[PDB]
Amino acid sequence: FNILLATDSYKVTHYKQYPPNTSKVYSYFECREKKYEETVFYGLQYILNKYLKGKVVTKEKIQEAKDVYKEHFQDDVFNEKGWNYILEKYDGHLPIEIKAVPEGFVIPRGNVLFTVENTDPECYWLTNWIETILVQSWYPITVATNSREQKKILAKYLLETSGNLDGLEYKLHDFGYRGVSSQETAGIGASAHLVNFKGTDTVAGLALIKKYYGTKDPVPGYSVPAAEHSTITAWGKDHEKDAFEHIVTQFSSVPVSVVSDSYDIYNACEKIWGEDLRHLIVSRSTQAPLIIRPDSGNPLDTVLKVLEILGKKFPVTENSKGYKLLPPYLRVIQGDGVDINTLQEIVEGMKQKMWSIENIAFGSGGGLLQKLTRDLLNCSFKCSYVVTNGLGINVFKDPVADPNKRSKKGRLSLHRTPAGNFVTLEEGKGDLEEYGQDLLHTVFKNGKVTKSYSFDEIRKNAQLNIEL
Amino acid sequence: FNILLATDSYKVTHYKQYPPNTSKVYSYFECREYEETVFYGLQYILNKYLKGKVVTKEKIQEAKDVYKEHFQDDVFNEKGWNYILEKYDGHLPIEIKAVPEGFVIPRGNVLFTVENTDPECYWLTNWIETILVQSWYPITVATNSREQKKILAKYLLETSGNLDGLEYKLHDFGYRGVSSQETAGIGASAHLVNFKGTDTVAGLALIKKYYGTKDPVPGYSVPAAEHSTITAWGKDHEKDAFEHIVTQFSSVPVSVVSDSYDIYNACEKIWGEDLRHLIVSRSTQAPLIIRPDSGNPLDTVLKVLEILGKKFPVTENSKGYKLLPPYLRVIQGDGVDINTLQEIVEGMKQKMWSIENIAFGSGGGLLQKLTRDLLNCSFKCSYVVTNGLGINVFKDPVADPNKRSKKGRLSLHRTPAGNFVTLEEGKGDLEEYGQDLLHTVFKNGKVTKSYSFDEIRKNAQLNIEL
Ligand SMILES: COc1ccc(CN(CC[C@@]2(C(C)C)CCOC(C)(C)C2)C(=O)c2ccco2)cc1
Ligand SMILES: COc1ccc(CN(CC[C@@]2(C(C)C)CCOC(C)(C)C2)C(=O)c2ccco2)cc1
Ligand SMILES: NC(=O)c1cccnc1
Ligand SMILES: NC(=O)c1cccnc1
Ligand SMILES: [Cl-]
Ligand SMILES: [Cl-]
Ligand SMILES: [Cl-]
Repeated sequence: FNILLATDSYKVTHYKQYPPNTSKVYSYFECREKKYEETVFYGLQYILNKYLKGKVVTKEKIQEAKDVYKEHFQDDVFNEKGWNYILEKYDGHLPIEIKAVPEGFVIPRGNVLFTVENTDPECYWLTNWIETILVQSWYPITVATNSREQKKILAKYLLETSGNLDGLEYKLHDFGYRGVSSQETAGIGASAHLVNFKGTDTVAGLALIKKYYGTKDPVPGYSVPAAEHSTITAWGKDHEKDAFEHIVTQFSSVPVSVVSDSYDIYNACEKIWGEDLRHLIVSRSTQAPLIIRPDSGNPLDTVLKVLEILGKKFPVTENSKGYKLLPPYLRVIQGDGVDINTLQEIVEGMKQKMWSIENIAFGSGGGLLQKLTRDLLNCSFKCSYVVTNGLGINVFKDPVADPNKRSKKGRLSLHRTPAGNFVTLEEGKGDLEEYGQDLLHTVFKNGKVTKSYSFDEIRKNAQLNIEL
Repeated sequence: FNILLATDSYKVTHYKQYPPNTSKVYSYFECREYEETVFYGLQYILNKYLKGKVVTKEKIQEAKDVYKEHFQDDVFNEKGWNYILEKYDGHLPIEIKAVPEGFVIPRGNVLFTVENTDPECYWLTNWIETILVQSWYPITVATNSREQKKILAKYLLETSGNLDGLEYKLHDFGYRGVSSQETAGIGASAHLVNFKGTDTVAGLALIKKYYGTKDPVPGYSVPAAEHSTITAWGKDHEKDAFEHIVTQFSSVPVSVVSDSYDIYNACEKIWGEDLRHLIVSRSTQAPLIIRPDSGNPLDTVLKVLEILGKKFPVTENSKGYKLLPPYLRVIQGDGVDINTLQEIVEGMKQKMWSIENIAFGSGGGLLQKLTRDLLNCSFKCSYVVTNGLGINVFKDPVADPNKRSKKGRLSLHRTPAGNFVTLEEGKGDLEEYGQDLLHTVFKNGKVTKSYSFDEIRKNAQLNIEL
């Protein structure tokens, strides 16, 4: 990886555009106000460690960048002297200070999350060079936030239909490995989901957490044996029952998920599980349920009909809240068409039909890890303060046609209000000490990571109020 | 990277689930029934992740240790992975056949097939589904970028009478707006199949390493301002910022974001009056490109053109459309996706503005606002051999006929009328439809056929270009 080639092309030309005698450029990241009222701050530590810390500049990396940019711009605009200064003066360590809110912190929209400034006047251009790399923090923030918003929905309906939150942390499983844009995205997004939940098939998340964050536990996430269409259909259309019997016999003493919609989900539930193989299900341990997996049709209609079928073939109980409960050897996972909108529709539809949320778990792939943009929380990096000719200037944009794109002015700090909420103070007003100490911590300075969070601390920070 | 840790967790358990006496699992990828897709990106995945010695003793032990904790159970196929290590020096006993990269193929056609070449590794075909299915992303970026090229080509031809500058009309602004550094490189490279303009530098190194071009680089950019380089001058000094930037870049094209405070003021009073002398003096090879970046994308473009048309000498081209002087152009780089791009060029045509006047920048719309569901990219088992007998295999869910999968051994053919057909159930072997367009690209740990980026661009050309 070469940080000289890890920026938007136009940033190569910016050192020539700032006012002459600029010694400081100070910038900040926020999830701008435009429901998603609060965001989980997660993922900066990965970026600091993988891309920004240590000797990130070499003679070879400067020459490679110079040669690429000569052809890319058909011109010599690359700041070879600027990058040589960092190599010679700081042994290729970035003279940058980053201050950040602690990872896992849940912060309302429109608040400073991190700030970036140069620590050497010669490197005024370096602050916004690394905008592109740092702004990619939008992705883990947005995955972690969207995953937590789904946990809030599941927690509300599980508490209402069961009276407790038992099994909440296994109710939204990451199915998204095949449905993301790259191996690197898979690791980052799966790790962001595991801030809120413990169930993942995106194995890439485990190694990222272990290398960059750390857990007391051997692994941060768990899975179970499960079928796919290929392991059912390989037996032939007329032998679906033989596939089912083989798979539940192979996994007789652990939980096993079996996709049941290869030909006819309703037939599979009522005739194959419900009659032909019923003797192999009712014998199973509470620690080894069969989880029936529909994977096609209208998500709500399919879940309700599957539960109606299973409710007639298996002994249903009524829990202490008056909701119906399958026997403990039998559960359902809906792994198709799940996003934050359909998840809400399904748990509401189950509640209206008196089915406990105890009965169901969700799998989400594209909806969880891919169907998200930087526009969802309006993640944005802007210059708010410069020093030119030794004089500090509060700087901002304020486009006439979009007040939502107005940026904050001057040196920023994050504070608790007297009522215990968050406020971002602008124009250096944090210095007045009317709001106590700045909640941002220096996490990066002059090529070193200076403060860091375990994955266990991030999980505690990101807990729901209902969990607390 | 450890390929034993690069699958969906459940695939770790599938070797126990296949019918006993299964010697072959044969699987295919299609974009299930955006009427045609650009096949691009498989060669990246083959080289980066699948080729050479991908299994070691250390990688087997590491997978075993992770899976023991992940499943709280010993289900990992240590024996199967150790067999590949000892028998084949850790080279995957897999054969992949693929349509050539850059080929534009209608929906619902086989694009590549995967099968095991050793009966012991029946389980390996679908192990690598997860890695291979990520080809959805470069296919979808390349396809969506090409569909935007079709819209731009149509309106440029109608309003100008030619396609000059088409290849610079959709610029990649997406580096900050994608999920990772790796996604940036793959997505940017997929866009460059169709266009030559990118700020996503990561695409250049990917193309050089995995595909190659005759030209030094596949993609180009221009000096351009950002809000930081304008706003740093202070609110009262926007004119000083513009003057400094166009003077620093007097001899090359320069893009200047003009909406920091008031885009309409900047166009009419700063560019249009105060600094007009620095603009009308510029070369045809060194235009000012004014960049709005806020408000309604269509309304803002139309009002910016109306303003510039009243301050600068406009001509009428041979098609009757209004053309700014050659030293002055516009780039709309905010809120651009395939839907709004169409709205903007249609709105310009109705107001008699040539598409010659404008280029588009697209970030999230181009590289991030896409899913595997857009072209229904999907990998399914179509054929197995069990007890030495070949069986046609498929799914056909009662509640969704759109998820019905193809049966048996597949081949891709030209029809008599020059279209495409996928033959099922091994009917390619009858040879009624000429040569299979699938070629072996990977066999037993070796990439057997490669394409240059130059070949891929040729294959993905528009009809209007031909
Ligand atoms: C990938 O497929 C999945 C994933 C998660 C679930 C939810 N699970 C399994 C939970 C456990 C882990 C290892 C996933 C943890 C708690 O107790 C156990 C039952 C012993 C195992 C369920 O039992 C379930 C499904 C629907 C409602 O409840 C079901 C299927
Ligand atoms: C990133 O900002 C951009 C990118 C591309 C454009 C389009 N360009 C510049 C094209 C060239 C660049 C991309 C190397 C190639 C052709 O010849 C030149 C005019 C000399 C230069 C334009 O001139 C333009 C904008 C709107 C309509 O036309 C404009 C702004
Ligand atoms: N474990 C599963 O059922 C699963 C995993 C990934 C994608 N689809 C389903
Ligand atoms: N060159 C540009 O104007 C640009 C690049 C990346 C993102 N936004 C704008
Ligand atoms: Cl599946
Ligand atoms: Cl080895
Ligand atoms: Cl910008």
